[PDB]
Amino acid sequence: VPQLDQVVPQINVQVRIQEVNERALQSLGLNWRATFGGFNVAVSGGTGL
Amino acid sequence: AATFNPTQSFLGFNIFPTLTALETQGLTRRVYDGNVTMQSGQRSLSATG
Repeated sequence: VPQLDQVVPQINVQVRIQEVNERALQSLGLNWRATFGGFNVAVSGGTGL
Repeated sequence: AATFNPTQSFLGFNIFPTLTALETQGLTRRVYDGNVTMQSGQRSLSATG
């Protein structure tokens, strides 16, 4: 009995959960259309020449 | 796909060309680095809800 009735420790546990997220985007595009004699040229990003 | 018409006759030569060209590139990366701290004879946990 004296051993099963002793004081046991009391504790405080701290847990920290961190989460950080970062993003970065960069677009750039030229999209033209030239018309000289007889010719018709169109340059884009989706379709090419 | 060539045809001939013996009843009519075009004037001169016409060529009516059309060009198309496309190029593309891509590159996807995805990386993970995970740590876990544990013990030697560690057992699983049965919570599972």
